[PDB]
Amino acid sequence: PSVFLFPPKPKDTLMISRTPEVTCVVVDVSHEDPEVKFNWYVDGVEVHNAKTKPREEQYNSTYRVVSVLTVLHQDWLNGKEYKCKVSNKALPAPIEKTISKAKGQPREPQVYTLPPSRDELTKNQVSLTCLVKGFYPSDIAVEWESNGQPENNYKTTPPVLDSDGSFFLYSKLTVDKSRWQQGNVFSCSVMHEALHNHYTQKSLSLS
Amino acid sequence: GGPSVFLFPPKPKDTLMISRTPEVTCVVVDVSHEDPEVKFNWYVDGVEVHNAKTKPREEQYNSTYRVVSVLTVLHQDWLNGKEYKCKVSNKALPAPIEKTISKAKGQPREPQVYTLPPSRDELTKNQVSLTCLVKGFYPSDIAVEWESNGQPENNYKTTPPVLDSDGSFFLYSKLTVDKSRWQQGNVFSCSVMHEALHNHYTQKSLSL
Ligand SMILES: *[C@@H]1O[C@H](CO[C@@H]2O[C@@H](C)[C@@H](O)[C@@H](O)[C@@H]2O)[C@@H](O[C@@H]2O[C@H](CO)[C@@H](O[C@@H]3O[C@H](CO[C@H]4O[C@H](CO)[C@@H](O)[C@H](O)[C@@H]4O[C@@H]4O[C@H](CO)[C@@H](O)[C@H](O)[C@H]4NC(C)=O)[C@@H](O)[C@H](O[C@H]4O[C@H](CO)[C@@H](O)[C@H](O)[C@@H]4O[C@@H]4O[C@H](CO)[C@@H](O)[C@H](O)[C@H]4NC(C)=O)[C@@H]3O)[C@H](O)[C@H]2NC(C)=O)[C@H](O)[C@H]1NC(C)=O
Ligand SMILES: *[C@H]1O[C@H](CO[C@@H]2O[C@@H](C)[C@@H](O)[C@@H](O)[C@@H]2O)[C@@H](O[C@@H]2O[C@H](CO)[C@@H](O[C@@H]3O[C@H](CO[C@H]4O[C@H](CO)[C@@H](O)[C@H](O)[C@@H]4O[C@@H]4O[C@H](CO)[C@@H](O)[C@H](O)[C@H]4NC(C)=O)[C@@H](O)[C@H](O[C@H]4O[C@H](CO)[C@@H](O)[C@H](O)[C@@H]4O[C@@H]4O[C@H](CO)[C@@H](O)[C@H](O)[C@H]4NC(C)=O)[C@@H]3O)[C@H](O)[C@H]2NC(C)=O)[C@H](O)[C@H]1NC(C)=O
Repeated sequence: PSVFLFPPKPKDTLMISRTPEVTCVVVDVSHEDPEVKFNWYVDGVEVHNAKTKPREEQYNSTYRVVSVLTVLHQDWLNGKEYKCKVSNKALPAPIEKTISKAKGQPREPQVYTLPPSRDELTKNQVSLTCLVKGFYPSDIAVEWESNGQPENNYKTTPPVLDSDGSFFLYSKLTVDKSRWQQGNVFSCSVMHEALHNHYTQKSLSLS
Repeated sequence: GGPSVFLFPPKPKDTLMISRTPEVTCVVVDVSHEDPEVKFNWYVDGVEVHNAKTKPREEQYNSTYRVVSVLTVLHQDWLNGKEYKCKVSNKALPAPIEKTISKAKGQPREPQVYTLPPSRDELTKNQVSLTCLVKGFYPSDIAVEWESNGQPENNYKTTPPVLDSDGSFFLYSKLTVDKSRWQQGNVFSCSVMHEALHNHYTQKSLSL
């Protein structure tokens, strides 16, 4: 069997109303010796407020078991390490893995929206672009909207490391050209720790 | 935990330009001293082939052997979706390991290439962002380069291909230039290479 430790989702750590969670995911657990334990430490100290989830069988004979610790927003955002221990009869010894947020001074994203290229405007569907650059660390969340209604048809590139050590990404929202034509306003929402109130938005309209 | 095998495909650019030499590479690692002998077999669509070039093994600093075999592939063969199988045998193995690689299956689709000038809010800053949007391509193997006046740029970074809901791929490439150049009115050029482009090339320019 193996181990894989994972961080909160960015959106989760940035809005106080949401519940950010770290999660140990153990793979290639077998029927024989099926009992898997966990233990959790935050900055090494044992913490007890965690919750192992009930298990699941995989096709390939082997299980996929998963524990979950809830986390404080400021704790994660201040670099505390989240260590997860895992035990099992088919071990050499107790596995262990660790995670924490990237080190470094947070850097604020600059957010630009770009209209469709002339060349694409004539087509049935046009592409609205949102360029987010200069941000550190790479934990970020992007969303689109019009009229305070969530647009659903957009995709966002992963963050890419730029030449100066910050990250950028693009988000592409595709809309039927008419909406673009009618003059509707579209907005790109960006969530990031270095932003005032973890959040900014930029609008895109036909001029 | 015996030998492990990794099979790497050609670089996209190499399969698209007849001048270059696309290769598939079968890398074996963690080969022991106990059994250091390694045998490669190569198959192109199930049919065994014999022109592969296998380098002599190399001890790594962790006292395991690394062995590499290189199969030169024909461009039209890779682009016609032939499958390349590497087969690795070692006396430490319960059975031989086999890995297979090919161009991703599906129908190719031509990229649409679009260049976007700097946002107004950014035309101010000392340095400015030229964007090349490449959309609607399949499969995701692609190459993007920026040029001005025949010379390559360098200050550019490109996203990985992203899956776009209609099944095709898109990506953005970002060229960064000093504000002066952009206002001085130099044409900057975004080259794309892809199997589904005529001549496997297109190029769009960007200026003020
Ligand atoms: C003893 O030492 C050797 C040598 O190691 C080297 O030196 C030591 C001292 C250390 O410093 C090492 O860090 C250093 O690498 C060890 O050999 C290594 O063995 C590991 C596995 O244990 C290999 O990992 C794999 O790497 C490939 C990527 O490999 C390219 O990139 C590396 C740099 O990032 C580079 O070093 C490699 O040489 C290689 O470079 C490429 O070479 C080709 C051929 O020449 C060339 O054309 C390319 O241009 C070039 N690319 C460059 C420069 O970037 C990685 O892809 C593998 O990931 C797959 O498999 C994993 C399983 O191990 C899995 O977790 C991953 O998710 C991934 O899974 C696969 O993913 C594909 C698609 O993503 C998917 O289709 C499959 O489903 C899936 N396959 C599965 C599940 O198997 C993997 O991480 C190292 O490459 C290798 N190093 C070298 C130089 O060969 C050895 O392990 C040591 N042993 C010990 C500790 O005892
Ligand atoms: C039999 O099947 C099982 C189950 O597989 C599944 O079912 C079968 C039947 C098939 O259909 C499969 O295709 C199918 O997926 C296999 O179990 C898989 O086992 C592998 C290990 O062999 C595990 O590998 C790893 O995956 C993680 C990422 O997994 C997160 O992302 C996955 C997609 O990428 C996703 O599937 C997971 O669910 C999980 O996702 C997330 O879930 C969390 C928690 O719920 C959630 O909060 C997240 O939001 C969500 N994320 C997303 C995107 O949805 C990957 O991280 C592991 O990677 C590293 O490890 C490699 C070595 O294992 C190494 O080569 C890589 O380079 C990389 O190494 C790390 O690199 C970083 C940076 O460079 C470095 O900092 C780290 O130190 C380094 N790590 C270290 C220390 O090694 C790894 O690839 C799969 O998770 C697991 N799949 C599932 C679904 O459980 C099993 O292997 C099969 N068995 C056999 C014999 O074949």
